[PDB]
Amino acid sequence: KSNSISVGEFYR
Amino acid sequence: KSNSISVGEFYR
Amino acid sequence: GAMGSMERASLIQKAKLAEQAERYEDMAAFMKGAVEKGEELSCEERNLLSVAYKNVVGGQRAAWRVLSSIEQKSNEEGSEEKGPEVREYREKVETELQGVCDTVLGLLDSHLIKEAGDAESRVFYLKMKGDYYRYLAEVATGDDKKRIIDSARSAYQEAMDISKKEMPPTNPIRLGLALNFSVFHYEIANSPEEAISLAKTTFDEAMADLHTLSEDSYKDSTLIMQLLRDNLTLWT
Amino acid sequence: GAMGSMERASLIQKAKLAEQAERYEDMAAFMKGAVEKGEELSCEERNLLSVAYKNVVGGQRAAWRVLSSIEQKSNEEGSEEKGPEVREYREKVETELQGVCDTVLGLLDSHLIKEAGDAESRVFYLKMKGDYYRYLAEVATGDDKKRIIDSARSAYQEAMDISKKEMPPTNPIRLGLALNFSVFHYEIANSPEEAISLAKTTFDEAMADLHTLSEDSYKDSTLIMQLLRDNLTLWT
Ligand SMILES: [Ca+2]
Ligand SMILES: [Ca+2]
Ligand SMILES: [Ca+2]
Ligand SMILES: [Ca+2]
Ligand SMILES: [Cl-]
Ligand SMILES: [Cl-]
Ligand code: NA
Ligand code: NA
Repeated sequence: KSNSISVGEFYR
Repeated sequence: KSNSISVGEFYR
Repeated sequence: GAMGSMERASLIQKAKLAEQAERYEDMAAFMKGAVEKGEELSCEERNLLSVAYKNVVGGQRAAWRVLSSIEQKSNEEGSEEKGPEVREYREKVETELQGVCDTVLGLLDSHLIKEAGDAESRVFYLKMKGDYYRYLAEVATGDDKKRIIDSARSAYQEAMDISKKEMPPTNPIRLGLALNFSVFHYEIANSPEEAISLAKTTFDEAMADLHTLSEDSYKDSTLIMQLLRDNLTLWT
Repeated sequence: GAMGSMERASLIQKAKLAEQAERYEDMAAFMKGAVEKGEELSCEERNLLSVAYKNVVGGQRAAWRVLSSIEQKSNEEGSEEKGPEVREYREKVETELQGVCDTVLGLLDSHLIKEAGDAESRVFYLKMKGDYYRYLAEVATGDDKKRIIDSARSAYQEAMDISKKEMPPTNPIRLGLALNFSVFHYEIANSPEEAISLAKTTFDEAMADLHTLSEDSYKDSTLIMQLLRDNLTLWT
């Protein structure tokens, strides 16, 4: 699986 | 927390 | 029930799929459906029922402890008043937890326990009854706390009496029952000395019976014995 | 809606409590309630909405992948026929996943995106729209797979156009958008070369802008840049 990101998760 | 166990979890 | 139209065998198959997917709420609903077909459960089916509800209630208990800790801190002097929201949300999680426990206890009462005649099934279900009353006791604060605690104690005690008469001291059901009853004594009943004595006696009697076991049974029994030892290390 | 009677501020407070308790389904329901109050969301509130639904849909996607793999194995030659249960349960999880995506897309369409004028809010919501169409595309197989893919592409592309005009190359929203659009190209659109080119160009342009940043912003930006590099290592 490629790495994705949730901006909220990154900040929170 | 003290250690407890579920018999199903132990087997499964 | 929403599972009333599904075949018993299909519910069991799907419970196993849900387990592989770590979908424990689904797993519990499938196993509840299977119980409600009215037939007795095999050993594997009992394990599936136990795994499913243990994971569901385990998530609820962990969340309840987080919320209860936040609530307690909000009630210390010097704490800024934040309104009713912490209590309301702790109450919401608590009510859902109580609902899951009541669901499990209801399945045991209608009618798993009354039809369970063999020691392995009867002890298993009575241990579960003790466990789910114990989870109710963890959150109880009102006029029924004492009665909830006594219900847990009674179920554990009947399970202990049967297990001592009918099972060898290394039997994993007997060992797990003794482990959990010891936790009941330590965490619920304010009886740490009883907890320590039970864990020690259970461990020593199992140790003396290990020589009778195959390699695979030896591994099963020693794994649970290590949990008794882990508690004794925490408690002493 | 069941949250219609709760104060907006109370819903946000409870979403934060749910986050601490890892009760992400509750967190999402609270944030949906807050969105439905009709006011725009602050930066922190947008992050709470994103965290909540990412965790809910993440559990569903992980379960769907387990079930889809089991289903594919059951359709290989030599596999014993086990009936419709695997497909039925995969379909159940898939339908619930689609429902969550439709819920998020509905919140963005009614009316978060149309009221979002600042680059930081508009790019955030359009990235979310791309992400949730991408999750729909992961499970799509019918006559609308192409249209779902184009909906994801379109949302990502509008977000990219705004982000390139209005934000610095190190902005974490811009970086996370480029990361996820690159994953879209690699995993959904059968365009690994576009995925690699986007990840490389995004990384290099951010690198050249790091000198303008404070220590705290530098840490934020380099964390996401490492994810681009991690993908480039996987892909090349
Ligand atoms: Ca039948
Ligand atoms: Ca003593
Ligand atoms: Ca209001
Ligand atoms: Ca090439
Ligand atoms: Cl609440
Ligand atoms: Cl199903
Ligand atoms: Na009983
Ligand atoms: Na749009």
